[PDB]
Amino acid sequence: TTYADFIASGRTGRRNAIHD
Amino acid sequence: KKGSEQESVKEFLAKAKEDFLKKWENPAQNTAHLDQFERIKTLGTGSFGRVMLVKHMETGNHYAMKILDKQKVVKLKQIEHTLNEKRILQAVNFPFLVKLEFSFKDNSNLYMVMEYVPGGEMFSHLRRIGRFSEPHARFYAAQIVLTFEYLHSLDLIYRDLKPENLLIDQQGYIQVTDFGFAKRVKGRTWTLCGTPEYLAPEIILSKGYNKAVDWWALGVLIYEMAAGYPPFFADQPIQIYEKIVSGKVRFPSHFSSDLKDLLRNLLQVDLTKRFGNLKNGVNDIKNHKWFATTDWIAIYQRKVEAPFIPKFKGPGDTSNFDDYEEEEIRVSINEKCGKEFSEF
Ligand SMILES: Cc1cncc2cccc(S(=O)(=O)N3CCCNC[C@@H]3C)c12
Ligand SMILES: Cc1cncc2cccc(S(=O)(=O)N3CCCNC[C@@H]3C)c12
Repeated sequence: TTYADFIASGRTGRRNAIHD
Repeated sequence: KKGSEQESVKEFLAKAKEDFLKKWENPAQNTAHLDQFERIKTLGTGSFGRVMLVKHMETGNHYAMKILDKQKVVKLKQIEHTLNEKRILQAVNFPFLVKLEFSFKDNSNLYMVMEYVPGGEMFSHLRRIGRFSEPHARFYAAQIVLTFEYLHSLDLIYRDLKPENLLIDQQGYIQVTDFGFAKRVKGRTWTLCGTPEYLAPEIILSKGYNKAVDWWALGVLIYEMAAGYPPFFADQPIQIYEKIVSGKVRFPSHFSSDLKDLLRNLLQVDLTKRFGNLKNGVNDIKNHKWFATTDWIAIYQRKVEAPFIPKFKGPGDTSNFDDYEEEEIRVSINEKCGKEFSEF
């Protein structure tokens, strides 16, 4: 399932902002 | 349809603008000092510094103090964004925005002292529970709709909507924090900033953009709340960006047909078809079928019982936040970057 794919991914923690 | 309700909103926003402009043109500066505060615990971090729970010694009130290291802000080229953040935050006043109580600076750091919001980040509660029901997600989404109605009326773009930046108060309502990328601009702006999962296609394609980016992000937020995962995810930012520009979204099987219809209109790649950016403005969103049971005025007045109220065991309680490593606050004997932060 898509949710199972998400929780095993590298981005489930707090996400930082990007910038120039 | 224009009616009495729409006229009352217009009058409220006209008076709010007058109030904002008086503070915008004459910003408050240097309204406290570090040694008026006892530092208790770190509640959160970022790239410029940290946020600490503090106690104001003279009143005994608790506050959240954001600390920014001036040299780190210069190194990362965030001088102008930091000036925007403070000047905007001291001027706004709305029930779902965190209140800035004091600001000051010293030889090394910039400090912003805000109201302490004890319920924790929506992010934490969402990852734990998995997903919110449609009625639960709609309650929170309504608060953000009214917030963006207010902010955009003052010529502000917010640019960093995500569950990490929304805190839950004692009554179960939302407070928006982090105004690090907020800007007051008439016309288009061009900076590449925000969070990869939430970026609108016009930002990625370097096209010049306006307030419509905030309405895209609201589409991303609603999806994530109702699904438990964002519509565009991958392990690497560049793979995320590819998905965003393609204009292909898949909805979970359990999304109602009305939610799907709202999200197709918020997640519109083409600017001139995107809800929030058409002739009827915000009213295309407020009048959509998904929001038919929402009493907008009752949400504003905070008279709706929240679906979730976080557990709070007395003032000063931090159990709804994670633990972090405690660092000493260093204050140099020489003044750093004085000219750059003159107006702060
Ligand atoms: C706990 C807290 C509590 N009350 C007010 C706050 C105001 C701003 C930031 C925080 S904070 O959460 O420490 N914060 C910044 C660190 C990065 N994650 C985003 C998040 C909203 C507050
Ligand atoms: C808001 C702002 C506010 N005050 C002074 C400024 C001086 C230069 C640039 C800006 S700025 O617009 O922040 N800026 C730089 C950041 C990247 N985008 C290009 C643009 C010209 C200022």
